[PDB]
Amino acid sequence: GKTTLNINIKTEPFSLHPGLANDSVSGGVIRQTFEGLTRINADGEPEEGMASKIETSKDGKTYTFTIRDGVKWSNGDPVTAQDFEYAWKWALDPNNESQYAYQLYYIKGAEAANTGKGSLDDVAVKAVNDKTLKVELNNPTPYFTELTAFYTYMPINKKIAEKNKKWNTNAGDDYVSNGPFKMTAWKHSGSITLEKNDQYWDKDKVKLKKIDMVMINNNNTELKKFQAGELDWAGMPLGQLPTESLPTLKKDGSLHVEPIAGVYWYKFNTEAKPLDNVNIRKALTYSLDRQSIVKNVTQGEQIPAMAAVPPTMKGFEDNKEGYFKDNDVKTAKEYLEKGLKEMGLSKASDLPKIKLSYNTDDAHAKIAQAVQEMWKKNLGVDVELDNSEWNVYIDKLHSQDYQIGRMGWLGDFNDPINFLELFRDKNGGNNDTGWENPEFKKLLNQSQTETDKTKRAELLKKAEGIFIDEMPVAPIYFYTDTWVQDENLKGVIMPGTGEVYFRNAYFK
Amino acid sequence: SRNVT
Repeated sequence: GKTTLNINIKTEPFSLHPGLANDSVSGGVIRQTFEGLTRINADGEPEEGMASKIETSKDGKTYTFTIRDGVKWSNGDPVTAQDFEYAWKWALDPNNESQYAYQLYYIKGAEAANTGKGSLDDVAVKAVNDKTLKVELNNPTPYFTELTAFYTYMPINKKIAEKNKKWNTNAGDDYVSNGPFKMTAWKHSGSITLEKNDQYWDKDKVKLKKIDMVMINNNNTELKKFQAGELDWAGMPLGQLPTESLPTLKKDGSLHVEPIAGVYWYKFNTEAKPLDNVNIRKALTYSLDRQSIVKNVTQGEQIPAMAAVPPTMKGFEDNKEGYFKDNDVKTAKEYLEKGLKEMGLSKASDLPKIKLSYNTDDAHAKIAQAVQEMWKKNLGVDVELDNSEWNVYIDKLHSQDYQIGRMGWLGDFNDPINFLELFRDKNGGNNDTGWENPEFKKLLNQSQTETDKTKRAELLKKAEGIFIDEMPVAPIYFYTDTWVQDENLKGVIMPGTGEVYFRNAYFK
Repeated sequence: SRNVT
């Protein structure tokens, strides 16, 4: 069985600093090259990683991590509690402009430090000694060992980071990592090579020696390379199949199709006219024919989304039907008319220019062209399209330099709030819409203190209801992962949240 | 996380 794995990651990562990464491309790499206090096992549950033992206080708020004996970076240096402390505080430092700082707000003092209302010293992550990390949360958080497996909670080599502020931007002596693989090459916009890391504590269970990740943003070509034997995988999570090929691949029985905790949505910049008008947002959302899109455009067995939280998330199964009606043109026309009245306008032709944006990808263009048609036919609303390379695109949305913007969101841990708290705060890193609601916030925060699971769930549903009512985003569909593979590739870890770990993968 | 696909 061969020991090299050839896959497409489509495009240049946003960042291979674990504290700046906020995307599937970045995460696809880092998830191979770093390891947190915990990692995800085959059954999608957290288990011990860099921490050999985890202790939680009686009150549930204080976690004490014992750092495994002998764990090392890829240059041989020990991994220490200090490395974690530094990483986490680095991500929270507002100067470093992590879009995922809010992911660390579960730690006491984290939000204050990040917002400028408090000292980084008072963030309650503490390297007590080299082998002991002590963490105090604002509230008992039963998924915290999921968060510590998430890439924002990765350690970085403190010594090298302090020496070279740009360590993360190139492969080389200054790029070191603690995961089952290490990155031995990175040609920007070309590819990345990972190799088994001989310093990783659990290296005896790692079978691959090399992973070549190419950067082909062309779905057709990915499948050709796969059909030629030059890739061992074609499609998601890291690549993509061309939509016209899914008929065939379903018919020959090769295609894998899996529902995942993820949502495809069109984000509105609620601070840019005319998307600042809630009525216009609703008219654009309600006038969508999502069943058409998932049957006729994407053809990947996606489920129409009329909600934020995927119905895989237990307690939220009835988001299958969602908060409103799909292809509800009557209601959309009502909203349009109301919003038109508020502007002193009679006809939708006289709205200001609207540009709908997405990241370069034939699949996203096909969806955008369908939606553009829906708006023209159903509302009389003209929109012009544009596309950008992924990493630039992420900054375009984060900086609100857009009106409507395609985005997709996969769960970072198995809790419904991951689909909600990204909109808690106006300048949240992953919000992008400029929206916030006081009641929405209050309920989110109340959910984090509620000890009964069903009552908590109701708070989140309430919150979701307010969200959908103000429509800062337009839900389109809940995700699937579709791919074909060399069926000799065994042991790949793919949890319901739609990521992939190659740590224990092999060819038989 | 933001999904490219």
